[PDB]
Amino acid sequence: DTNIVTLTRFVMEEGRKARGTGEMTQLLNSLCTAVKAISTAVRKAGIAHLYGIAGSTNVTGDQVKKLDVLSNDLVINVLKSSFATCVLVSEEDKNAIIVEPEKRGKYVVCFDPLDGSSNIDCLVSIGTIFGIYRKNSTDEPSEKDALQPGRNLVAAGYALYGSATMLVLAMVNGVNCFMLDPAIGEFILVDRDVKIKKKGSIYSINEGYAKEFDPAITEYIQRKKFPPDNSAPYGARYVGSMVADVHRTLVYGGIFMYPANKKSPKGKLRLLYECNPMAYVMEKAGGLATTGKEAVLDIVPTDIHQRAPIILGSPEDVTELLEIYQKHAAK
Ligand SMILES: O=P(O)(O)OC[C@H]1O[C@](O)(CO)[C@@H](O)[C@@H]1O
Ligand SMILES: [Mg+2]
Ligand SMILES: [Mg+2]
Ligand SMILES: [Tl+]
Ligand SMILES: [Tl+]
Ligand SMILES: [Tl+]
Ligand SMILES: [Tl+]
Repeated sequence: DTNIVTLTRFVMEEGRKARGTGEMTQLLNSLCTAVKAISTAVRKAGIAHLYGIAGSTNVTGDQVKKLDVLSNDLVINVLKSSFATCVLVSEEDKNAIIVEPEKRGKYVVCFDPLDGSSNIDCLVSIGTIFGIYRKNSTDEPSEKDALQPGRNLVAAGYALYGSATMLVLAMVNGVNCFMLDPAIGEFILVDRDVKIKKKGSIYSINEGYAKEFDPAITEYIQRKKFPPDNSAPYGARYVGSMVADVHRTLVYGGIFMYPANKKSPKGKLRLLYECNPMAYVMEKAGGLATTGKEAVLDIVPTDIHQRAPIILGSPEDVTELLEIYQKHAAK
């Protein structure tokens, strides 16, 4: 009651014995501020007329919504002001953003300011995704500082604007969930050291793409619906917002899939600010995250807006699908 374990307190105490300049706390405190401001706009978006498009398109091809602009501006401004960052990569910006010398700190942040664009207008859960790297280079900060493999992440996670607003944060020792208290505008710890189940009973994929799926995905799905051992078939869930489907995978277990297909060699989701952050969360929770052929966190990106296939969740479910890919593997 009068001893609130806030996100700030947790990350300060975490980074205590480990020493540190304390800019990670600065960064996350700043991010939390933009997340609250996004949550409040979202929760009254119809009244504030924030539905509808902005009138523009993303890089490879994406219709930019009003809340994309708002959330993008908020995240960039708070990150800059935090004095903790030097390079920013956003889904909404064609090029990396370089922070001004005076406000530069040591971190590189890749983010999706608003994830779940197709679900905005129907009031389904949407979110914010981020991954944070330490700049390694010694030269002037540049776009290349963002082109690190996922395994180099120091922290990653997401905000979920669902039935409640939740900040899920993964760092080297594990995953923790903080719920926004709307009364005092603080993220409070509600789930400690989260670990995903070894095996789940939900599969999550858009079967609208059945016609384009590779034979391994096709086989796996058939197996969920017609188990060979007479076990009960898996239930299906696909909210359509990566943050919502991945969060459910984390807390209920199971598998989430956005694979490569006949029209999309690399899938749809973006490696730097969608796939890597979630793969990292999953791995810190004891889960797996693969493209079907390689670990997502091991990919070395060459494009900040690069796409990747992703299959993640409970280790025994992801493994079962890898076995099918392996079985189908060819010259
Ligand atoms: O409509 P589709 O192709 O299933 O795409 C849904 C995916 O697209 C995204 O909106 C990309 O931002 C994800 O949040 C989501 O998982
Ligand atoms: Mg977005
Ligand atoms: Mg997204
Ligand atoms: Tl977008
Ligand atoms: Tl969006
Ligand atoms: Tl995407
Ligand atoms: Tl995207």
